[PDB]
Amino acid sequence: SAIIKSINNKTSSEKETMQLLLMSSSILLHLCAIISLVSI
Amino acid sequence: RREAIPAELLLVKEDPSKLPAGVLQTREQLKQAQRDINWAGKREQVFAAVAAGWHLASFALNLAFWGVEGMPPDRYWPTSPRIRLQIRPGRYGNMDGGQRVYMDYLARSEGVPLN
Amino acid sequence: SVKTAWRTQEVLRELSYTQLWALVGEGHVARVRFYGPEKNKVMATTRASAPGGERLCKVVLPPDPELLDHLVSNGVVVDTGVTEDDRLRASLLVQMLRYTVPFMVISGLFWMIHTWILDPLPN
Amino acid sequence: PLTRAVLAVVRVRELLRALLLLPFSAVGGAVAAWQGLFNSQRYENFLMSEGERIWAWRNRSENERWFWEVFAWDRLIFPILVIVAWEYLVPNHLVWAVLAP
Amino acid sequence: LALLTPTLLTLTGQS
Amino acid sequence: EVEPDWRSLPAMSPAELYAGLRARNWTSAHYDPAAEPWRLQVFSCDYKHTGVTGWPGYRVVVTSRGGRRRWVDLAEEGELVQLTEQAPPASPADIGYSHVFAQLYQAYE
Amino acid sequence: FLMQPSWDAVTGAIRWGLERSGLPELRALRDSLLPE
Amino acid sequence: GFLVEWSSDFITIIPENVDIYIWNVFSKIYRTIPLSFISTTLGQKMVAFPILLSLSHLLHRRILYLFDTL
Repeated sequence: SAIIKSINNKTSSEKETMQLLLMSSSILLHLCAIISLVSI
Repeated sequence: RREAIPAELLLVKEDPSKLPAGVLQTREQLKQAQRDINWAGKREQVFAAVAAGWHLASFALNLAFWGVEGMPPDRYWPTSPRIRLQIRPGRYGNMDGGQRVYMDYLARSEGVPLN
Repeated sequence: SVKTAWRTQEVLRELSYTQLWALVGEGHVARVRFYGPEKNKVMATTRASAPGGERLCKVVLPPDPELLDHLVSNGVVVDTGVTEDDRLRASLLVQMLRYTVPFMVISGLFWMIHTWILDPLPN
Repeated sequence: PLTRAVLAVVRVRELLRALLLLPFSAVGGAVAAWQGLFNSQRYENFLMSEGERIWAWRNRSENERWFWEVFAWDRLIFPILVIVAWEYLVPNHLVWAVLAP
Repeated sequence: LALLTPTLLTLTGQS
Repeated sequence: EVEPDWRSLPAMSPAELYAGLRARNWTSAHYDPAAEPWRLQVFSCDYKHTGVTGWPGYRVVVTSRGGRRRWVDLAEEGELVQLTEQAPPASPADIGYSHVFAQLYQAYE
Repeated sequence: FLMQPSWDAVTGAIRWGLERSGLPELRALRDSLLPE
Repeated sequence: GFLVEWSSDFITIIPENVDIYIWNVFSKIYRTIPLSFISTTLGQKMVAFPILLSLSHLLHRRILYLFDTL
């Protein structure tokens, strides 16, 4: 609740761009972590 | 045997006009309050229902496909990832006693219960 | 001048800190929205009566405790970029994220058992 | 008179028993209709016409197919994003802005 | 995540 | 009192509530004894943890002389101040419920 | 529980369900203590 | 026993049947993403349709390629 409300409050359809950016970058972080680990 | 109580010793007695200004609620008001009570009653259920209906619609769409009938073959996406990724064995790690175990893996993948 | 140029792609003008003061004094600024990660930037929308009509200006605010009284004294309407409607959509999104995992696992199971038995390869 | 009275009772209770399951049989009949549409010869004719349409479209769209499959991300959007993102982080040095990239 | 970090750094109270 | 319908109810900015509360606080430099009465109902949420749609902070329902109602959303305790404090926060955007509670406490002196 | 599904919830639920229906498992305990 | 497996290559011991099965299941799971994405994001309002189409396509292909690289 607090995460999403904060990115809504601070910065039309701009809230949707910011929310999609947030979700996308989070999933990509987890995937990159897993792959880099399994590459040893 | 019972006792009796005067029915004027059991009821309150006051006429609304002896009240402060805005204490008496009109019908206009009192109806809006009932509307809010109902909406607050159904709010959370409604919202969870919508958020699950989204996923259910997606799952029904994925159900409608059912397979490949209607999809032609594609040459950028064969069905075996080794063709696409250019993977093949080398010179080491290849024992002559391996094919045996290979087979049983195969036998367990195709469902053959013999093993 | 305005008379010797082509109209091009409405954007935000820029006031420094001072014509903002004079403008909100003369009663011309009509609404103000605060923004900036440190809450020191203003987007001010003027009113028709001003010289130049309704425009959208940008101002940078360096701490001044007289600002709020000045604004609220001259009928200005402050604002926050959030309506219950928007918060209520954020709640919906959080709920979808809550549900996404069980639906994902039941879809995975269903497709495993579908591929495995009830629609295999033909031979 | 008596046996037809017992039959009238079983008929009324059959009315009730038929109506209590009416949503279930309604969904069942809708499913039967649904899966009945998709084994005709008409659906086969549709599938074959769609096959021809796909064949025609695939013979006219080879450049765009290669663009969207092999070129769009890997050689147009990924390097731009990578360079812009690297230069967003990475302080305003020279070893970091130009030489290490 | 470095674009949104000034935004998400209010949940901690800093700038 | 029953929770209103926050969707179909007009809103007010926190700075407007702050100024309107200063104008009714006889110990402030902005007093005026010609102010019309206000009825404030301060709501806190109870379905915060059990159910979607819960909100943080406080919500004020201001009813006025016209019989009409508006509401203010005081999430976000703005900047910590004591109750015996009379000074705005350098930015109309740092008004939370700490300043509002300061004004409510000082008005009843 | 439908509004916030959790794994702890389903564990507690199946435990309560065993309590109602199949805690007499500890009666099958005594019934299989017959041969022991 | 266990040593003939523990001492050999692993892509030659495992058949291709299982790779095809994994790929089929994955493909079937994630094939409804373009239509889902499109129908979600669509509620000078029509300058955004080509970009939503582009994003749907690129996103689907990225998921397939991440399976590939893993």
